[PDB]
Amino acid sequence: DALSDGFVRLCIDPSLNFFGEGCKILVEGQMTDDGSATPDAVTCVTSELDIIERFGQGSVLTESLRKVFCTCKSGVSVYALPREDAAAGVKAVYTLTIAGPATTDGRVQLYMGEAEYAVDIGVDAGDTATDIAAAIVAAISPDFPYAATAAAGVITLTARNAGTIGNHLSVIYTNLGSCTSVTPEGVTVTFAQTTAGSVNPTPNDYATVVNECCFAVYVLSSDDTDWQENLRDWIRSAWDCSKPQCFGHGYVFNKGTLGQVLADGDNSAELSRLALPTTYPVLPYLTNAAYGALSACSTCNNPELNIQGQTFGLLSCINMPESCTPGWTFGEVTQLQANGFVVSGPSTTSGQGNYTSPYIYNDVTNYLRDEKNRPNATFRDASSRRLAAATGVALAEFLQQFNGLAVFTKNTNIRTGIIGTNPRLMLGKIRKWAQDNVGTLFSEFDNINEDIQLLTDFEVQPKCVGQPGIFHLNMRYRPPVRGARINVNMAPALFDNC
Amino acid sequence: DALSDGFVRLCIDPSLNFFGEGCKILVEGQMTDDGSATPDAVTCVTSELDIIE
Amino acid sequence: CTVDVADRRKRFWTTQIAACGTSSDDCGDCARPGLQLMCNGQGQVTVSTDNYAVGLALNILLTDASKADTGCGWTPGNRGGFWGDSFRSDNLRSGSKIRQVPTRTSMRETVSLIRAYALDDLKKLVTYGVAKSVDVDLTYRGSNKIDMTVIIQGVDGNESRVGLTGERISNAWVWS
Amino acid sequence: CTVDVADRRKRFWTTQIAACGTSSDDCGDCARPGLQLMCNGQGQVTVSTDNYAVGLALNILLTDASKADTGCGWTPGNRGGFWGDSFRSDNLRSGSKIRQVPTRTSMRETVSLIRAYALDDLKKLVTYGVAKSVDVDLTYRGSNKIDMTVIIQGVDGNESRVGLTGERISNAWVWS
Amino acid sequence: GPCYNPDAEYLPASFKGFSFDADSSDSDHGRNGAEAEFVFGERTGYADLGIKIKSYQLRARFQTNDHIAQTNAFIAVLESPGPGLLVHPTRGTVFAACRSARVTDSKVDAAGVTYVELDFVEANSVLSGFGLVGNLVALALAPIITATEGSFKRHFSPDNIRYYNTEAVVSTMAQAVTQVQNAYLAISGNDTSQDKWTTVRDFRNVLIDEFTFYSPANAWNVLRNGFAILDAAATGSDKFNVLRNLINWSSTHSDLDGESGDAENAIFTAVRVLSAAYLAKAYTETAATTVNEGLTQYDLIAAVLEQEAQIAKDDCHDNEFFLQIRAFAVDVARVMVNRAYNSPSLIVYAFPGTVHGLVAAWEIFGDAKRSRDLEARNNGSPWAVGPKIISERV
Repeated sequence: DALSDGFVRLCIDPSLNFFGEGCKILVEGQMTDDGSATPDAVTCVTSELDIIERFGQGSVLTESLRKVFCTCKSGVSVYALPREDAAAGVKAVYTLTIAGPATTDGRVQLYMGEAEYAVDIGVDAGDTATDIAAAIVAAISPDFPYAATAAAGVITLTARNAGTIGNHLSVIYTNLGSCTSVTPEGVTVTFAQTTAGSVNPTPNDYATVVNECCFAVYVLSSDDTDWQENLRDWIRSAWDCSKPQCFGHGYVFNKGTLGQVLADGDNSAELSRLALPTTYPVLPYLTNAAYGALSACSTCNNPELNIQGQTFGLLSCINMPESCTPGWTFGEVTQLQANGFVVSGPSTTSGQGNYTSPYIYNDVTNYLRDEKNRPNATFRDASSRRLAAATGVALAEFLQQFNGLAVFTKNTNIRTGIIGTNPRLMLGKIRKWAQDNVGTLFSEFDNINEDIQLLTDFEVQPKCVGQPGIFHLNMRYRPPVRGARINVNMAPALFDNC
Repeated sequence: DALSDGFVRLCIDPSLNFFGEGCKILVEGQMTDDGSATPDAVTCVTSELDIIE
Repeated sequence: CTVDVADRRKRFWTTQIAACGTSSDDCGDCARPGLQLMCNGQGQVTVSTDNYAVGLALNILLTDASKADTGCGWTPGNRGGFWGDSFRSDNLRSGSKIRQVPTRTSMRETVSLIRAYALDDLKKLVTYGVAKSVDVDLTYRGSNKIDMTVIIQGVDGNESRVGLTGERISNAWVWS
Repeated sequence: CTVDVADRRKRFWTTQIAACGTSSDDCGDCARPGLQLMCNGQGQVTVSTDNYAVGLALNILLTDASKADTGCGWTPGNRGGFWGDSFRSDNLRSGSKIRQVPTRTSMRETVSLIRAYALDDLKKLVTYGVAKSVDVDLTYRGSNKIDMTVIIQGVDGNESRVGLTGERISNAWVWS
Repeated sequence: GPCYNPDAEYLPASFKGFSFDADSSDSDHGRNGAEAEFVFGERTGYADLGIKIKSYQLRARFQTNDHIAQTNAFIAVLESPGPGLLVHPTRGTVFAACRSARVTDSKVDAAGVTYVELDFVEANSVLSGFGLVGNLVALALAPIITATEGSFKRHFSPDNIRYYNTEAVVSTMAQAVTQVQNAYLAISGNDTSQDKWTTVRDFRNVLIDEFTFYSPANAWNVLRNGFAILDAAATGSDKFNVLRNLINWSSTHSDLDGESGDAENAIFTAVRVLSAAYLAKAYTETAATTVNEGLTQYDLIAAVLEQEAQIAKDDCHDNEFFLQIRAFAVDVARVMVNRAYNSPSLIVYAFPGTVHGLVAAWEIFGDAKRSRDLEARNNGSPWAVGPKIISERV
């Protein structure tokens, strides 16, 4: 501006969200045909107001996303990978029969999916079953991933996305067969599951869609174990030794009985399975997305924070009514704790009915054995994985001061004025950096004298095979330890002898 | 990921020995037919997981 | 009734970054903030009311405050500020004074001065009760160029945390 | 009359070590305390009432006290404690805070911290008037293992010693 | 630190415009209160009484070939009348007043340097007078009642209306006074003191007489005093239904024509406006249980007042009463809105899942005995309140 007065000249950046763009989270899932986004191609997603138009209405992805936006408003930038539905997929169809007629006034209340799809209608006396079904179908929220239609008192719910992802709604929470103060007397409900899920997509093309496009958290909104295996292979190949790394981590789930869930696991150290019971009220991918989003959005610059507990691991965007049986029995809870499975439970004990909110125990990965079949707990905590990535990057940025520096091996007597160095001085400097990060990246140590080794290529390769300039840095570390294992030995003493 | 240059090459791997083999021991005993090791042949053991099979 | 919870307080228009678009001048691309007009289905445009805190921060940073008394004085009409400050009851001034830095050598010192001034001004965001933990990270010396990343810590419209050292600020309904 | 020498005061149920049996988990054997049911000749079960002081010590160690106010906050339902403390008259809190140590490196400092917390919490046994010289002997550093033997010094139900420095505990009827 | 630039971190000191170089910088913050030491007691009390006045102490140096002139100029500035603006090197800009300035200046021991030890005090401005803040917690009903008196006596003269209508108009007036009487008799109830016993006799002596309401002065005095006595009989909610009935009684219009209809409408307007004002004063005397409740009460009263203003503006009846009603409406707006939003600062706490009343109270406040307070605002069984709980700020 020429019209200004002073000389200090402000130039505001074109757009905000600078804070993010370092914690990119990729949500992968299916979409309907209403959306205008190209299938099988990652696309940035700015805000929430234009996901229905882009990824189809009521789809799986336009519903996971929604939870990624609900969980944390800002801090991350989300990228969608929409996947077209399968070719020969057949949508699952449940039905819901309503039998009347009504005799007294009241309200009809239902809880399908989560609390955002709930329905609450008014019913007068003398209303017939067909009218009740009509009002219910007219009041079901259109974002519920189930196209609802009415016919002569039978409500047909057809999944919007074909595949097995439609087979995860089997705990509908009605208000019709009890004595709550508001209850149309003479009406009953019946659930069915007429048809069922079908074949699922199996993409296996991550190399092409995202190859050098390093992400932080991959959320998977499907249950096909083979798709989860392809995602795991991708993240593993991203944690490789050959090509420069783009460290990431994936969040999938596994719903079923105890044996089915223990069978769906493996030594996969790159995923964090979420074990969900057979009678879970909420659709599973919703709570999976909430967990993944909280993990991706809270541990941006704090990579040691364990996402677990009623404060740091609370999923505010999930609201369940409590249940008479507590899902996983405590025995199964411990069973899953042991076999590298995440477990979520209700936070408050509110009693039957009485909406609540789930939180996460043991924010751990699905890692329990090493490469040589040696029981380990290095990569068990999902925070240890992020710490390993952060220490890799930190050491890589620290060691840049030796790029192009003159090095003196075989004489180790840098003359007066040279700006060189030698392996012992480099080892001293590196070891000082290491024991300087004690508390932020590493534990105390065990023996720093034989933990950090700096050898030259001239003494690793066989004779007349080494090259000048190449080094070999071997470091063995331990992430910061937490907690203790106190052994109380309480014992009274009636006698006294001062 | 700011590692592109090619000056430093990470190899994050929890299974890496640094101190040579060291202190070779040999355990002699009888086994059952369920094992998959050829009898009467010295082999190397690396962990306590694969010993069962 | 039970469907009560919705603060009946509304938000007026807000100034927004890049509402009027960038202005290339071969040194870079600035923002040119103004008022964003939202269209509708059938005509009927309407001014947007999103991003309240950043709007206040813009109104603070991009408005010259009253200059300090000198020995020579100022032209009757150049002494900055806003006459409307004669009627507010909080006993404070409106605007910022980062454009009034007494420039000097050793641009590190001018950096420190701009830091002091911008932090003093943006403390008014916490003082009015719209943010809680504003802070800047002005770090460069270059030739004259400088980055001045600004963070405006916010809250939500429902107290979801118990046992705080501070207090829900005053105006957590703007969503901060 | 002369019969008098026996207090009509009784003792309610008492939590007991290993009341519900040990729980092996390949790291060791815990205790899993609870309430002990004593049977009779002809049905008629009944809760036990022995080891009152150890019962209070278990009630104190194994219950979370209120967390400290942080700027981060706590979930409304995670801030520990007991609402029943709003009605007691001795102006104290209920529970311990050994599980709220701010973990740090150099496990010697963690040991000292846990010692301070355990001793501050167990002093409530003396403050209530149930023991007189409760003390801990927390001594180890290992990898994470720690041994924390606790001594609860008690009295008898009849003052058999004359000329003491202190003053008989107020609740020496539990036998401490 | 190792690269700490001092003069790029300490502010150059200056007082009242004059700049100088400082050698030290102190402050004397604090918090003053009492200290209770009850006799024979193992207990102690403390009471916070306010803010301890801040004071700054500096040491300025002058080491220059013309330090004498600089020190003389600085002395002349420090002795200027009134407090001025100070730039403390480590506290920035404040408003202080110099309180002492010792000027050490030796010759045969150290010539060339002059030192000044300065002592300033935080001097905040005042507002001459008794610094009397406003009163924006309460309604003043005097101006609206005076304006009502004016607009009533302007349009009511049972000596200047046609003879075949005076008896009707006066009977309407007596009927209005009868309504106020019934209101008082229903609101007092179990008031046994002789003051009722007289007030009832005064109402009857006024109503039985025949020539009392033929004068605007007597009629207006009876009406205002009746409303004042009805006000002073109860407090708050008790006076709601009664007053709301009155608003409905005087929500009618007169069928007479010309001046007679104007007189009767003056009666009705006086009753309705006085009832709206006193119902506002009644609402203000009780605490809002929910923000929507306070705002709904304000909506009711503002609607009544706007209706009355439109009536008093229809064909330029009286412009003046229209303006007066408009002013009283903006006043009742400020007070009722402040009451609904700020009297108790109601917040909506978000609990994970529904919880008991005692647990919710103890976690919010740290005092479970305040559970009774969470029942008047939240609906929901005492064992399951939430999962969103309205309460007061902490």
